[PDB]
Amino acid sequence: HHWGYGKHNGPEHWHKDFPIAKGERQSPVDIDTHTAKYDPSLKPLSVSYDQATSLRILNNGHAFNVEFDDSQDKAVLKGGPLDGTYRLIQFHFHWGSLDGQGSEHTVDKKKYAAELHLVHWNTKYGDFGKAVQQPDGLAVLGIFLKVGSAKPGLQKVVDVLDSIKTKGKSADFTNFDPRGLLPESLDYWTYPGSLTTPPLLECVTWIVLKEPISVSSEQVLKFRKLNFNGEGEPEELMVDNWRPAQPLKNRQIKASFK
Ligand SMILES: NS(=O)(=O)c1ccc(NC(=O)N2CC(=O)N3CCc4ccccc4[C@@H]3C2)cc1
Ligand SMILES: [Zn+2]
Repeated sequence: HHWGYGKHNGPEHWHKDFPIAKGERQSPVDIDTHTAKYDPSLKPLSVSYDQATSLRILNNGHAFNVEFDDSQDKAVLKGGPLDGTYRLIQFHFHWGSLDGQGSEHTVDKKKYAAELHLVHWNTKYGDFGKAVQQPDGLAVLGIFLKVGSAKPGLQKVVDVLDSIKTKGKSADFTNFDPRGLLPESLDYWTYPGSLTTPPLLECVTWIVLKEPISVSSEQVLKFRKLNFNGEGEPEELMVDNWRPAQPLKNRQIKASFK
């Protein structure tokens, strides 16, 4: 009886196995744009993905992950609110059953159709597993998706999804350039939070871009053909794999922009 996104094992149940679910710095949150304050001290944000080396794409039963070779300093996030260098390890998405829902963060209570999470770990902790035990261990770059024009740089991901339909399937996925998933502007909001899935560790500096990317209805419809189940098990479509907004508690959301 494992955690998931069903009626019986969804986000409102997670606190029984993961009591930190009711903690002081849980994610995602609603971003109240009028209450976020411009912080002129944030340093410029630096996304350096030219040398990123993708390895594989995996259906883990909760989302699909594009994983990167993080054995050297190639693809790094620095600057913004961050002290030091954070290395890209994987990206994944959260999405809805309908275009009106799917994002984890919300903006003035608006839900986007999906949200991209580019996950990075702080190199001062040596490995990912050590980093997630630290309050500044991870930096996750979050990018909203809206439905409209296709995102050409997403299509290579869309086209491999038929080969990883069910939980536990993986496929080779080399030479994918995650710069093709970024919007034009790097304006962002930032706050201290958590993983949005169990174990819900409070180790993340969240950096949420203000500008959504546009993807086509056909691209997101292909996300919604994935399965939560394993092969040979009753089919359950992988949709609504998002945690709703959590209490902000004693936190301030900072804006990089006026
Ligand atoms: N929704 S979110 O952005 O808040 C979020 C939620 C969970 C994770 N975890 C992650 O990307 N994992 C978990 C992990 O232990 N390893 C173990 C080490 C290892 C090694 C290679 C590739 C991936 C991994 C994964 C990475 C991160 C972010
Ligand atoms: Zn995520």
